[PDB]
Amino acid sequence: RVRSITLGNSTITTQECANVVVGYGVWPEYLKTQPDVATCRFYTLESVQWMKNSAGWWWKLPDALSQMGLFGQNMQYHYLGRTGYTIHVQCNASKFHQGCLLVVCVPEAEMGCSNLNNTPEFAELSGGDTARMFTDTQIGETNSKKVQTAVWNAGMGVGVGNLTIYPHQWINLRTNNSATIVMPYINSVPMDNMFRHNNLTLMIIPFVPLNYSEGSSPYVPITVTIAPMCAEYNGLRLA
Amino acid sequence: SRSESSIENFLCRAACVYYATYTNNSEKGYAEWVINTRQVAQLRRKLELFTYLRFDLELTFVITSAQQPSTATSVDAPVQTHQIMYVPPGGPVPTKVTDYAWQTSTNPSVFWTEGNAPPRMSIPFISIGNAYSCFYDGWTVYGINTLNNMGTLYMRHVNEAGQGPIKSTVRIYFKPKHVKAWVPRPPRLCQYEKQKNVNFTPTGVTTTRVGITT
Amino acid sequence: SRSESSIENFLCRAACVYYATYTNNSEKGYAEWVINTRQVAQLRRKLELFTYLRFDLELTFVITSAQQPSTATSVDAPVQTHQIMYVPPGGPVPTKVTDYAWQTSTNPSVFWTEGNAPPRMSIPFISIGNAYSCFYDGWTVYGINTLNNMGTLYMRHVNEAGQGPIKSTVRIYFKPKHVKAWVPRPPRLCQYEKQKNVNFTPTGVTTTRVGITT
Amino acid sequence: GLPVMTTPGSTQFLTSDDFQSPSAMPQFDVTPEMQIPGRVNNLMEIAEVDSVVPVNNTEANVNSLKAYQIPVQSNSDNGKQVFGFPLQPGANGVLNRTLLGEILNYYTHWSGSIKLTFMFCGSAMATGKFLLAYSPPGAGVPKNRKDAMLGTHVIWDVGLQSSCVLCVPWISQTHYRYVVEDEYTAAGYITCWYQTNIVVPADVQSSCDILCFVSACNDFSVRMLKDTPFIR
Amino acid sequence: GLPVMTTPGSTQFLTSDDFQSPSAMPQFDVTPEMQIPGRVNNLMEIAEVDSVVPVNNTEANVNSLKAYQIPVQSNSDNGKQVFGFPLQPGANGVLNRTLLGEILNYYTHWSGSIKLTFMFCGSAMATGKFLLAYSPPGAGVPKNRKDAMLGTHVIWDVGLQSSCVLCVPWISQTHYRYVVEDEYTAAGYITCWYQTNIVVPADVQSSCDILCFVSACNDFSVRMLKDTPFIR
Amino acid sequence: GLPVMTTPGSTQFLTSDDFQSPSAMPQFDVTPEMQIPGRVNNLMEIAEVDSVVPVNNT
Repeated sequence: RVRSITLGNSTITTQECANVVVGYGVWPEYLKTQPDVATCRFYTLESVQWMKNSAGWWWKLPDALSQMGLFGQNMQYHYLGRTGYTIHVQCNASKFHQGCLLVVCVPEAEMGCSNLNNTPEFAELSGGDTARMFTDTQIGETNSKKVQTAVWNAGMGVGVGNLTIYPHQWINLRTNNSATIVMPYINSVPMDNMFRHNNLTLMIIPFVPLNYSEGSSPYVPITVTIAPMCAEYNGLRLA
Repeated sequence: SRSESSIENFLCRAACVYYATYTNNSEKGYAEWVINTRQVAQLRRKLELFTYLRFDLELTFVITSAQQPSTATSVDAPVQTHQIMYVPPGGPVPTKVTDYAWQTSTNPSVFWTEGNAPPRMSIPFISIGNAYSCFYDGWTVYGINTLNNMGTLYMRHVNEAGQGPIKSTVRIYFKPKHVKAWVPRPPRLCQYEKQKNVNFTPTGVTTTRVGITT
Repeated sequence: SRSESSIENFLCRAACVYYATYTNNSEKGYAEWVINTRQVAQLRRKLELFTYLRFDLELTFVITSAQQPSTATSVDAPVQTHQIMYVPPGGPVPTKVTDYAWQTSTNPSVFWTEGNAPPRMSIPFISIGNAYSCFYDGWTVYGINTLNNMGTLYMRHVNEAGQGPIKSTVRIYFKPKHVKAWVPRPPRLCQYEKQKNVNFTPTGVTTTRVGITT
Repeated sequence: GLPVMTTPGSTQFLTSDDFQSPSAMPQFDVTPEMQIPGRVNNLMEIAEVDSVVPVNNTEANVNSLKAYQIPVQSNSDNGKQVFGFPLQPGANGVLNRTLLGEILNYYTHWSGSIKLTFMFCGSAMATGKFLLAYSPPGAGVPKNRKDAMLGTHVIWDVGLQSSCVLCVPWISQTHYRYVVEDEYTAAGYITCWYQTNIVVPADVQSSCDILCFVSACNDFSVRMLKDTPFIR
Repeated sequence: GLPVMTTPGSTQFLTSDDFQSPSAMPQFDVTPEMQIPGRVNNLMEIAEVDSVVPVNNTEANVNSLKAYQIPVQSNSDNGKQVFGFPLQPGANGVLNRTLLGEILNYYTHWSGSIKLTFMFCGSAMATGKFLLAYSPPGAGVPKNRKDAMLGTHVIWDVGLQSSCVLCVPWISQTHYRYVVEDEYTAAGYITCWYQTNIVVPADVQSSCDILCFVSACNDFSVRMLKDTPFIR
Repeated sequence: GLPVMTTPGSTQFLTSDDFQSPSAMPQFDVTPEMQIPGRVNNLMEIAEVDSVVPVNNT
């Protein structure tokens, strides 16, 4: 069965019996100053092409929606804000395609730099709506301000197989093709500046590479849909 | 049961985090340490299993002295008294043994004389934020989060120099108390390279055997 | 809440107000300090936010010694004992290390030997008036108000001089307790010029920018 | 005797300790306390008292009463800015040495709202309109009367009212307390513009002056007492 | 004063002591605690989270994602072993750096059961049968599909199920807790065999991959915290 | 603080003393005790067991 979900002036369709992973057992809620409900619309980013040699993709959350409608408008307008997210990841593949994906949302995914003495620049840390790709090779140290994008360390100097500690969902093409992660607001402060701090990082890493026989489509599109939940910002009026 | 695997029993252990020396005839004979949890790799890794932490600080100081060479016919130095000053974040900081900062009333200080039980002071959670952050994906410089400032410690001889120099060494013992942790994270796998950042050099996922089958 | 901005939390802080040295082979080797709150500018300014104050006194003494040069083949001085005498207003005052004033029974004194916890004594509100005055617009000399006399402190070595001189330094720590304040006053703006009077040299109201508009 | 054990820190002198101490003068008997008017229980009572803001720093004015005088006069063209200063109570310069600023500079963290009062001190026959605009932190200062009006603002008619009171909002990084001192951080500004010229009858001076007052309005609080930077 | 006696160890500093200590900053007032999602009360909550097992160590693979991929393909002759590793969570190499292994390597004694999950990541049209065999400690590893079948085993049909979950039993020398590290001791093994070949239709790849996951299943516990051997 | 006085023998180590001592391994959690047969509560239980007397020393 297919379930159609409409949010604002946007609507998407999902398999009725799809499993949703709630981040830490906590749904997005309001801070127990000024909320916005016109932002509650699905934002379908550009689809990426999963290939045989694909190493992975990642998107920093606040930044990914920085050039999308009122949410971006609110980001430049207000100085402070806080919000949760609902992330939909969908793959369009046939039964003749095989592969396994890890879809994980990492809070405060601070990333290292190829040069041990420096830190990565903003461009390399985030591409906004554009996706950032991991690399199956090791970035050389000569490079001065790029992210060490070796997949098996996930750019954080940890075991990539241990990323399952963070809210995640597996996409096994033979079994399922969609993932839904509900991420609450997680921070050490009640509100924060959205332009200088990326609270969340969504990662999609192929643990089992995509495989197919000659004649089948040589790619599998992956579509990311993000819907901000319970967004609210600081007031701008007097007392 | 698993009482020993709780957060409190996992992190509430004293550890020597810093070690320094200072003599009493140099004008610069004072030891300083900015309080940070990244000094010791073992403690850093244990704290970096989580993203946000909230704890109190218990500090114990082990101070010992040693007689330095002199030419005095006879040396009969009295018992030595040491001053340990805690400078809260934003407080004045000394640059010499004789400096006003040593007398700031808002900089709590402990005066301790040798031969007694080692001095001990406790600092509470002093962040304007609601928790300390071991990881920060943003800019203030990438991933600094100045909301983690915990203050600085300073140490100096109180006694004036006698007929011979005295060199003292201080061992700072660090113990988180009433710890609360949030958002588990994967254990650090690559070796730590810098104390200030998370930079790493790519390494293998695990140790290797000959073949997949025994 | 604002618990830290209360009068008690604002003024009840220990501070080093006086520092002096005295040797044990001079006849004049004794330290004296008339108890007054105008010695330290930082404490003076904090107390001068009000006109009338009422508080108790807690004094902690940090005494350390240093060996002075000698010609004795061998120096083996025993542990040193110090006498700290508080002279109430109107009490006899010493002029030498050997003086009757040191033995006055109505002058409370503390005998303390080195190596132990520092000595501590407390003096209550000892004014014939109902409160201390930080400002007095009148004559007794303009603006003295002899009703603010708080006594004097004296310090000397108890041990006789051995085979080598010993020089000791005393740090007096001052802490108002159970403070009550009346009649708020504007914070001091000009730099303090004299300890005895309020004299000042005219200065600007604040720091200056280029123009009224950003 | 009873068995005891001394823990670490037994003979130490911690300057922030709170222990019973022996009385040097037991049996003294103190003068009973009288009822003196003006008892102070908290420094924040001092912080909530209005004080005159030296808006006109203008170093030729800091050594005079002109530091508090904001000049207002009839200008040929309209829409000029009357004044403007950042809303940094404790670091800027205009609010540094006021009653609120002095108390704040004794602490490292502070919270609450700022109450600004403007008093027109021209003749009773002078009339005009002023636009008082508040720029939230992050947003830049207005460059025109139009931009000021499009934001948060109040139209002040001196012909009807001699005083206007604004309570600027807290608005901080969900920090509850924020640093008294700051570093190239979003500040927030207040500015004033000529909505109209000053209309005056014959034999009445067109040039007038405005006085600004500041005080803590909402639940103000401070934390982490420190040394004031104004003493040597 | 009251007569007291100091017992041995009165002025000593024992690094594991638990004594009241004086506060350096009394009267500070701390920022109230907020509700942050993901509160952790015990490391065993981390130990019970499934993580990917690098079964294919194969040093040409430890620096890639192939370390987690168990190759499966259509072989001419049947009954070959797919994989196999000792069940030593904390010493071997395959389970050393997993979430379970990292927690275990912080302690000297541990107890409980191991939950192993295997996920088939081939095409939806691929069919076949796998024999997953568990060898108890002491008993040797099977050398054939027949020997594996005669022991404790589960027949796994990928055509019907994509995942299989096994909870290996504790079984220890009535010790309740046993050493995390070990020395030439009965280990216990898990192994996989081709019950049938992988049957595939036309235009479908026969070569597939299997993923293995590990986690603590039954009442897991640890004892005697120590230093992890993975830091320098 | 509370006034106290140290009596003679305050810092001494008497080998027969019975005082509380700090635990070097607090939070260890010991292996629970099992029922082992042959529990001994007094040496006199051993003393009351018959044993063969070497009468013929020789």
